[PDB]
Amino acid sequence: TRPHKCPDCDMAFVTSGELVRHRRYKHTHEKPFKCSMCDYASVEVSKLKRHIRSHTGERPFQCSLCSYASRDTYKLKRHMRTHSGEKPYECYICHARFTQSGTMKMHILQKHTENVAKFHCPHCDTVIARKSDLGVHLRKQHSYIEQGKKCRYCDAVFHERYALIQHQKSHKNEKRFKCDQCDYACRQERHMIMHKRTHTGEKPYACSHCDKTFRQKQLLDMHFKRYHDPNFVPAAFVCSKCGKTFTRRNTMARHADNCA
DNA sequence: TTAGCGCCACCTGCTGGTTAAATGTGGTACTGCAC
DNA sequence: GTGCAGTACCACATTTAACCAGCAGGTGGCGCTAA
Ligand code: NA
Ligand code: NA
Ligand SMILES: [Zn+2]
Ligand SMILES: [Zn+2]
Ligand SMILES: [Zn+2]
Ligand SMILES: [Zn+2]
Ligand SMILES: [Zn+2]
Ligand SMILES: [Zn+2]
Ligand SMILES: [Zn+2]
Ligand SMILES: [Zn+2]
Ligand SMILES: [Zn+2]
Repeated sequence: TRPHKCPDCDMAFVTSGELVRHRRYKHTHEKPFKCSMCDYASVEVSKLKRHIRSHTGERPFQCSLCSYASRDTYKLKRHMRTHSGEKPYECYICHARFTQSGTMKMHILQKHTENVAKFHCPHCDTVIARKSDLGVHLRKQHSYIEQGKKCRYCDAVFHERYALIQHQKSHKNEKRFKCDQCDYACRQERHMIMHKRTHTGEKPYACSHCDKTFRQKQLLDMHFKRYHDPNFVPAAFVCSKCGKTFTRRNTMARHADNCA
C-alpha cells in the first residue's frame, strides 16, 4: 500500500518506477528525449510515439463498424460512443447526459451559471460566450474578400461583411422608389405603382356589378361593401354632449372637445 | 530498472441543427383634402 | 359626408447569426505488468 512517497509533494506511489515517473512529471521536468522535428519532449516513450505519429500521420487501429482509423486506442474507444450512444457523464442539475466530459463542463458553465466571462470581438462590439463561436463570427463577419461585395442600395464596395452590413443599415430610412413625373417617393413598390396609376389615370380595377372602375383594390372593396351589401350599416359616432351624429371617428372628437 | 499499454482527463477547435432577434411583406384600417 | 390618395398599424413570413451539443486532434498524469 504505497511503499514509496514523494518528499516534495503529497503523492505516494507503490513502486519506485511509478514514483520516479511522477517525479519526472512534476519535479525533474527533464527533456532527455525530444522529437526529431521540433523541441517538444516527453517523459514516457508512448507520448513521443504519438507525437511522431501526429507529425507523420499514421493511424494504427480502425473502427469495426465505420471507416474511421484512430492514431490511439482511446480515440477509437471515444469514437465507438457514436455508434453505441451511452452518454457516460451526467449533469448534476438538469440531469442531462453527454458523451464527452468537456461537453458536460461547457453545458454546466453556459446553462447553470450566471456570471461567466465572455469574449469580445477585436474588430466589432459584439460579445460572445464561446471562443469557437467567436472564431465563427470572425471567419464570417470579419473575413476579407478579394473580389469585394457591392452595397445592395448604392455603388459602395466593401471587403468585410461587417462593414457592408453596417453600411446597409444606413439605408433603412430611405425611399428608394421615386416617381419619374413628380417628387413623390415611397419605400414599397406597390405605393409607386399606385402613384404612377394615378399619374396615367389608369383604373385597372373594375366593379363586377356596375360600370365603375378604380385605381386601387381597397377602393373597389369599399365600394362593393357599401353599394352592394344590403345588410351593411355605416358606423355612426354620437357626441356625448349634444347628441348630433358623426360618421368618421376624428370628427366626433373635433366636436365633443368644443361642444357645450 | 524499463518500455508498453491501458485508462482518463484536460485543452483546444470545428460544425450543423435550434431558436430567437432582426427584418422584409402585405392585408387593412386611417386620416387630409377636394368635391 | 365621401371617394381618392397617400400613410400608418401590425400580424406574419423570411433571414440571419448566437446557442449548444455533438464530434475529433495534441498533450499530461497515473497504475500496472512482462519484458
Ligand atoms: Na406599403
Ligand atoms: Na453535430
Ligand atoms: Zn512529487
Ligand atoms: Zn516534434
Ligand atoms: Zn465507428
Ligand atoms: Zn445541466
Ligand atoms: Zn466581429
Ligand atoms: Zn449603400
Ligand atoms: Zn408622380
Ligand atoms: Zn359597384
Ligand atoms: Zn356636441
